[PDB]
Formats: sequence, C-alpha cells, structure tokens
Amino acid sequence: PNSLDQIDLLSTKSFPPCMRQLHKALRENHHLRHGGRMQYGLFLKGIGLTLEQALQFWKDKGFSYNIRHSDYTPFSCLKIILSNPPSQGDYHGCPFRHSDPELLKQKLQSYKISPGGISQILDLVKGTHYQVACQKYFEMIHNVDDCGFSLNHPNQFFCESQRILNG
Amino acid sequence: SLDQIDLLSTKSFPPCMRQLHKALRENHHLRHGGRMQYGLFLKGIGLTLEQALQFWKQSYNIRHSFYTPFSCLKIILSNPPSQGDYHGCPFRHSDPELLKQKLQSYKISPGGISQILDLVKGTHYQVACQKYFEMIHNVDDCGFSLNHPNQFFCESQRILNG
Ligand code: SF4
Ligand code: SF4
Repeated sequence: PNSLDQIDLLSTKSFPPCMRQLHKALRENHHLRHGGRMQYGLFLKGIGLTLEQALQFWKDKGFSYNIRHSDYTPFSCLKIILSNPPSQGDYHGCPFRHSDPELLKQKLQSYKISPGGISQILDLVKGTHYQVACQKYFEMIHNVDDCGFSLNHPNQFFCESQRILNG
Repeated sequence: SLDQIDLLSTKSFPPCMRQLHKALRENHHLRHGGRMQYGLFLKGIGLTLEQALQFWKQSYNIRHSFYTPFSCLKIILSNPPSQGDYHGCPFRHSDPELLKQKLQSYKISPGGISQILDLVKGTHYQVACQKYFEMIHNVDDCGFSLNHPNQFFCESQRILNG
C-alpha cells in the first residue's frame, strides 16, 4: 500500500487531461463519486496499479485512498466522451468535451500551455475534435511536433507518453 | 521478494527482460550489463531491484520505489553480450537455433516461430518482438510501433487488465 501522492508527478507528466483532473480532485477532496472512482480507478488498473478506497477509524467523508502494484474494463476515449456525462458533484468525463470552453481555457492556462497551443486546442474543440485537441495537448506537453499515433484511449496516451519520456 | 514477479515476467516482459529475470532467479546474480538493463526496466515500472545485506556484519529483493530505462536501439546496437552476460536483445543476440528453442519453451506455435525467424533474418528485430507480443496476447495486430521494452510492458498491462 502506498499514498496517492507518489504519482503526483506522474499525473502531470503522463496522464491525459481527463485522468489528471481526477487525480487532482481525489487529492484535494479525499474522495470521488462513483463515476470518478470508475474512470480513474480503471485507468490505474490498466497501468497495473490497484486503487484502494478505505474508511478511516475516526469517521469530510473520512475516506483515505492508496495504491499498490496489482472484472471491469478501462474506459476508452469514446466511452468517456459519449456516455456518463458528469453531473455537478462529478469530476469525471473528458475536459475537451465536457468543460465549458471558458473553464477549459483556464484549466489549460493553469497547465502552462502556450497561448498559441491553447488557441489551437480551443479551435479543435469548437469542431468537436476532442481527441485531436488531446493529441495537441500531448504534443505541447512532451514538446514534439507530431505525437505519432491516433489517440483513442487514455491508457494509450499514458504508454505513448512514457515511451517518449523513456527515450 | 524477487519471486513475486515470476508470473508477471512471463506475461508482460519483453524477451530481453524475461531472460534477465530468469537468469537472476537461477544464477542468484547478474553482471553489471545485466543488472543495469533489467534494474532500469524495473525502475520504469516502479520497482527497485536491490541486494539485502545485514547491517550488523562488518538475496535479491524488489520493492516499490520510494534512472532512464534502456530503449530497444540502445540494447540492440550497443554492448553485445559476452559469455557470462545475459543482457541484450534475444532477437539480435541469440543464435537463431537457440532463439527457436527459447520460443518453443515460451509455447509459441511452430508457425509463430517461423514468422519470427524470418523477420530476425531480415534484421527486423523490433517487428519480430511485436510479432511475439501479438502471439502471447492473442491479438492480430498490436497497434503500436515498438521501440522500448517499457512500452512493451505498458502495452501488455493494458491487454491483461482489459
Ligand atoms: S481525449 Fe480521450 S484521453 Fe484525452 S482527455 Fe478526452 S478522454 Fe481523456
Ligand atoms: S525488441 Fe526491444 S523489447 Fe523486444 S526484446 Fe529486443 S529489446 Fe527487448
């Protein structure tokens, strides 16, 4: 068992916007509603990590989460984009599809993306080209001109990001 | 304990690291070239390989980490192994008859083996490795372009936990 904070750096470097957001929310709120627990939990499962939810003796909902090295299937991009739209207490979904563009812009700014980077992303989103906007985000983040793959799965994003960071 | 990943090694490690694990388990030691290739791979998956000692004096273990892993080209192009060394890329470094025997022991089908040998003969080491990935995961097309042992692992984990 290990704390979720062991993968803070990893989320920033290799997690797609949709999992990055869930990691953040889990870390700041100490919980996630079902949709989030599924999307994020299953993503981690795909990498080979087991997320564990626990209730602390003193019970703030009073949960604590951990992870360890290791049923349901990790969600693809189309699954995330097209089904289970997030409600107000929810942090799941795809921020390209689900975030109001003003709020998406502010998230992307907090991520230190360039204005030209942001502007290309927002134009792709207007077009409903969510996955291509996410490749664009992959390119900005890894500082490469062509991601070189056709994005269709948050788990693929991770493997492809790691492969670049691994040389 | 290093034996906790014996199973994982058969299911998701590329040939090159699966042989390092087997040799470390059998030989209770690996030379530097081997320790670096396998140790860094493990680091890439979030594990630290170390030897346990007794602090009170004047066994290889693995644990969660509390280091850039070698790529396919780095392994293939450099440091050919000597006798006594278990590092490198089997596709490039093993005698084809010994590679055939290793694949048989991995339960690759006769047809699978022939495809892999043909590819090795043309020097398409990575593509042979992709063919091996496809056969051990029973998928017709791996869908990615392989250039790093940690990528092989990462992609295997997606399938296995799918
Ligand atoms: S595109 Fe696929 S991966 Fe990128 S964020 Fe939307 S869902 Fe997650
Ligand atoms: S190809 Fe890359 S991964 Fe497959 S074995 Fe040779 S080195 Fe290891």
